Order: sequence, then C-alpha cells, then structure tokens
Amino acid sequence: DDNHLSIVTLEEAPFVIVEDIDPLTETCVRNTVPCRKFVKINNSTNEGMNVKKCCKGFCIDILKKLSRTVKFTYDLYLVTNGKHGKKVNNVWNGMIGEVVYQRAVMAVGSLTINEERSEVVDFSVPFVETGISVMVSRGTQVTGLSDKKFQRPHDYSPPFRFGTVPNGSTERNIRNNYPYMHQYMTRFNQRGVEDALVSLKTGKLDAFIYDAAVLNYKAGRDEGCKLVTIGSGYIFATTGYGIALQKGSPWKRQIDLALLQFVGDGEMEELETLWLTGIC
Amino acid sequence: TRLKIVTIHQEPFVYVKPTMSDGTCKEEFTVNGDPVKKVICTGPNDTSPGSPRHTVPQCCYGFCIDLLIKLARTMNFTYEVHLVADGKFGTQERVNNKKEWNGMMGELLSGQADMIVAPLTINNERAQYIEFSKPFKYQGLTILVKKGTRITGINDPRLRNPSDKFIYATVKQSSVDIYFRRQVELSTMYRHMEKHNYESAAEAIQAVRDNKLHAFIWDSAVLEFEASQKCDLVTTGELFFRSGFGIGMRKDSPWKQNVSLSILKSHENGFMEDLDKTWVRYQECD
Ligand SMILES: O=C(NNC(=O)c1ccc(CNS(=O)(=O)c2ccc(F)c(Cl)c2)cc1)c1ccccc1
Ligand SMILES: N[C@@H](CCC(=O)O)C(=O)O
Repeated sequence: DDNHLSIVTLEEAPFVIVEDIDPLTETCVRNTVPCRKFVKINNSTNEGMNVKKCCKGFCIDILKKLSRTVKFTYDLYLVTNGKHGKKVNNVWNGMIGEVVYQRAVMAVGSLTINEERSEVVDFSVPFVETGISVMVSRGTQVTGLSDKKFQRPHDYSPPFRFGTVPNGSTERNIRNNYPYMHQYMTRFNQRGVEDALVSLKTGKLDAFIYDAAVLNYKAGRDEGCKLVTIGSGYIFATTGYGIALQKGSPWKRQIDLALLQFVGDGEMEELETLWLTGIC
Repeated sequence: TRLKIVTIHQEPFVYVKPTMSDGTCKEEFTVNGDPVKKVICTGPNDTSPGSPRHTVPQCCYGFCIDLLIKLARTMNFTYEVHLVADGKFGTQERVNNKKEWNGMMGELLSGQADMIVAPLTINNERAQYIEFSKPFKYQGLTILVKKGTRITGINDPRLRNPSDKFIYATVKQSSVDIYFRRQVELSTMYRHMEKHNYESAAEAIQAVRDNKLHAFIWDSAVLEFEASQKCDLVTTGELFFRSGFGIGMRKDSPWKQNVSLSILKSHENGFMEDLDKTWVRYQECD
C-alpha cells in the first residue's frame, strides 16, 4: 500500500513503447508491463474507461530495475491531459501536471529536466543525456541553433524552413532564448516526430529541431541514412531525462542512488545497446 | 556565513599560478578579449606525498572559477577558495574495519570545506555521503596516448591482457580509480594500473609526453583540451563511459536546491556554452 505507487508515463519510442494487449489471452507478454490508458466514450460526456495496454522500452526497463532495487510495486498509466508537460495559464499539464497535482507519485519516460519544471517537481539524477539538436538531410551546412539562418531567417532568399514539435521543453527553450526565431518557427510546427521526418525527406522542411536523444535514435534507424544530426552529435542546452517526483518525495534519494548504481555496474550501458543500437 | 570553497588544480577548469611580487594576480585576458576573472586561493606548493604542506596565497582562474563567481553573484554569497591539501579528488579507503574519505570529499565532510567547486565526477559512492548539483558538464572517459601510438580503445588486448611492455594508468584516489576497482570484469586492468597510478593528472600527462606512460585514462573534457593544446598527444577510442561534473555540498546545505536551479538555468540560457567556448577548447590540432 505504502510501497504501491501511482506512476505516469507517455509513449515515445524507444523509451516508452505501447502495445495493444491482445484479447483471448488477457496477459502482457514476457518483457512488457501492464499500463492503462483512460479513453473517452464520446465528446459529449466525461464518461470513459481505462483500457488495459502493455508497455515496454528503455524507461520501462529502468522502472523495473528501480521497482526491484528500491522495493516498490506500481500501477502504471498513460497521461491523457497533454504530453510531457507545459505550463498553460500558470497550470501544469502532462506528466509534470499529474505529479504536481498528486495523481502520480512519479513520472517515467522521455521527460526532460529543465529549470521551470524543477520548481514544481523534484527530479532524479539525469539517466539519459539529451538536449536540443538539429536534424537535417546529409550535407546541409548549419552550425546549430546559433546559426544565422535560424536566428535571422529572413536574411536569406529563400528563407530556411525549420520547425519543432510545440509545447515541449525544446519549444520552451527557443521561446525564451530566440524570440524572433520562435515566432518565425510557429508556421512550421509539426504534430509529432513522425510527421517531421516525413516533411524532411520530401523537402517540405529544411531542418527539424528537437530532443537530441530522440533525434539520435531516429538518425540511426533512418533508411538511406541521409537524415543526420547537425553536430554531428553535439548538443545545445545539455541536460537529461529524469524521473519526476513530488516536491519533497521520500523516494528521491533512494531512486538517485539506485540510478547511479545502475550506471556504475554496467546495467545502464547494456540497456542502451538493447534499445538504442542503430544501423547508421 | 562565508563559504569555504575547496577546489583542485585541473586545466582548463582550474588554473593555478603564483601571485606576483606584491601578492596580486597579474591582469590577463582571454582569447576572445575578455578580462580573466581571477581569485586568490591558498594552497600548498610542495606536492610531494608525505611532506609538510605550507599554504601560500596563489591565483586561480578558469571554467570552474567563472562558475563559482556566477553562482556567488546569483545567490548572493561570499567565499574563500583554497586548494585541497592532499591534491586528490576523493575516494573511500579502509584504514583499517573503519573507512575514511580523502581528497576534496574528505574536506567537505570534515567541515574544512563548505562546497566543492571542481571537475568533480558524480557517482554512487560519493552521492551516498554528499549532495551533488545537477551536472554542470556532460562528458565521459577516454584514453590519452602519444601521437603514433595505435590502440583501438578500452577493449584493446594490450589493456585487457596487460604486461610490462605496455604501461597504462589513471590518477590515484580519483573517480576513475573507483570505477576500475568496483567492476569485477575490469579487475585485470585495475591491478595493472594500481602499480602505475599517478598522483595528479598533470604528471600523468607529462609522463605520456616523456614516453614513460603509454596510455593515460581520464576525463575527456580534460584530455581533449590537452590534445588540442599539445599536438604530440592524441585521444583514441573516444568516450567509453559517460559521466558528469557536479557541485559538491553536504546533505545539510541550504544552498543545494538553488545551486542546482542556477546550473540548469545556465545550461538553458547559453552561459555554460559561453564558458565552454572560453575555456574548454578553441585552438587546434591537425
Ligand atoms: O546518457 C545516456 N545514459 N546515461 C549514462 O550513461 C549516465 C547516467 C548517469 C550518470 C551519473 N552522472 S551524471 O548525472 O553527472 C550524468 C553524466 C552524463 C550523462 F549523460 C548523464 Cl544522463 C548523467 C552517468 C552516465 C544515454 C542512453 C541512451 C542513449 C543516449 C544517451
Ligand atoms: N523531451 C521533451 C519533449 C520533446 C521536446 O520538446 O524536445 C520534454 O520533456 O518536454
């Protein structure tokens, strides 16, 4: 009961991957764990039902190790109110919101540590290196976010077309550091990573700006290997994915020491090769 | 109260120079034209192991000093900087049944220091005893060799299956030392390095130039700076294990949350990258 925790997550491969629980069988296969997802009956009601699904991935594997080592059980569910977390009219949604408003004891996934989030929740040590990278077609010459094609887009004819996925930690950072770039970008907003990668390969987009760890994963599995990160590898606003906890959580230092232990004894690097080995 | 800051000599994060005749720091400038922010730091001059350690005022500057200055102005505190007395980062050792910390770790716990500002690696062992900030630098481990030396990296048979023919080493009582001592599959390498470990990074680096050491395993943030600065040295194999540097504090510290928030802010608003551009590397090689 005290060691049975409400935990929230969000789908973003290869860190969190959601699979339909198959019928007839009722169970979740060997390497996956149960996760539930609140699905609405209709749009003229508040009525809904929790659909049982199955979750796997890097962060889920991390969650299992923590569950063993720190000794707790959990009820994992998928966020439905927004995604990773955005402050809207001074109110947090997404995974950050679920923790802030105490519907979840912790949040696990591709959750980026930044300053404004650290004000309303406690973060574990970073367990996945990330930040802001730029994905382009191979050969494209851009220094990075600080390149003047991004900073002052209309100084070029035709203007460089680049965009991000809104409402995440990447957009928050650009809005604060590069006001002109940001208000220029908005017209090239993408609904998600998949859309953006399609826009790149068909020439409708020149660059895609996003989370480094996800972009690096997608570069290594691109067909033709002509979609690369601009570094290639270097990162702006270096930070990490972290486990989000309620402010002053009693689980914090145990989770921290556990994650650091995983790093030191080789378990972390093996999860990397298991989930994030590419071809390119 | 005034924060006792302990640091350690480690270029390009901490440079350590003699004061001038009058006891002041020479006014110098950076590569980009900016003035170098220097502070007075007391510390021993004689570095011999097992020798008396008389402290003299000296001049410190660099990446970590600029960070300290920023942190001091941001959170409104005053500081006294001194160099760690035994010149070590810090490990935990049996004495003997009892165990103790040495290096900067020891000084932070004994109360000789209130804060560690240094390229100090975050790991499980240290985190049990002290509080780390969020990392102010993401890096890893790599290998420094002399140019012309050819090894694949950490899995090279001359490392995994060692002899006196090819000597490699790290720094005594460091996080890299802890790293190879803990993991049992690295045991063969640990027993080789244990015969050859150097007292400081500078000495090990000089030893590689002097063909007295064939491979030096250490922080890549440091080794890559040296290889860019000294063209007779190169790094090979690149990062084989990621690690980060954090600010060290006792678990009691009232500054720890606001220090970490300040770190996060500096990553996000480009201040850390300005420091990297200023201090970490900007030169060559071919
Ligand atoms: O960063 C990844 N794994 N994490 C580590 O190897 C790791 C995690 C924690 C620590 C503990 N020290 S830390 O907080 O200062 C740190 C340093 C470097 C890092 F990259 C991270 Cl995430 C954390 C060290 C290495 C990673 C995994 C898969 C794909 C891309 C990156
Ligand atoms: N990882 C990001 C989402 C993707 C992005 O904004 O780059 C976050 O936690 O908000």
